Amino acid sequence: GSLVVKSGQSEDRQPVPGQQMTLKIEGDHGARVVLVAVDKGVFVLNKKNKLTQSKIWDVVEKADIGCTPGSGKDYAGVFSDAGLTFTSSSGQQTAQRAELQCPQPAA
Amino acid sequence: TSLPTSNEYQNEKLANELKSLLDELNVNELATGSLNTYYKRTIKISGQKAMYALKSKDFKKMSEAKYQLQKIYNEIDEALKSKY
Repeated sequence: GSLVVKSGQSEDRQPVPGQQMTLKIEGDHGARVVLVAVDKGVFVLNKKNKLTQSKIWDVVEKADIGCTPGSGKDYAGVFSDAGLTFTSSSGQQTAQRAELQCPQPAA
Repeated sequence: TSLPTSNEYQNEKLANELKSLLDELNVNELATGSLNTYYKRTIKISGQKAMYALKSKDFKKMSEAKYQLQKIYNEIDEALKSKY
């Protein structure tokens, strides 16, 4: 989607403590949004373990079943490294895989 | 009689504007009593600014406190309409 949070007011920069201001929220139709407003001095003390969208895609990429940036030793190695299985009626089929994780590089 | 000279009518006009808001200050200071603590904080700070400005007759303070007390009055009126 595309959730954006911005100021509703266009003037009165640095408002007074306790002042009413308008929070403007643009986002996808039908979505439910959760909020929290934190002093930044908490984050100056401890900014670890903050969740973000980039870490979400990082967790998904760590859950990927493909292990190689393409190609392969043969047609079977192409599918097996990509994360696919193939089996034909003539007999040609992919290599057997019994491990969930990717093989580790020599490094 | 001789008509009022220059600034005397202008300063009286500013004092009449400030006197009008102070008549309903006790109503407005009351009206924040059923509202949030921000309004009650703001009006009692803004109230003395108007009260001193009228009796001191300083032009600078009477100008500022007029528009300051008008601003919190608009906030109270919008509060009372939104609170229902």
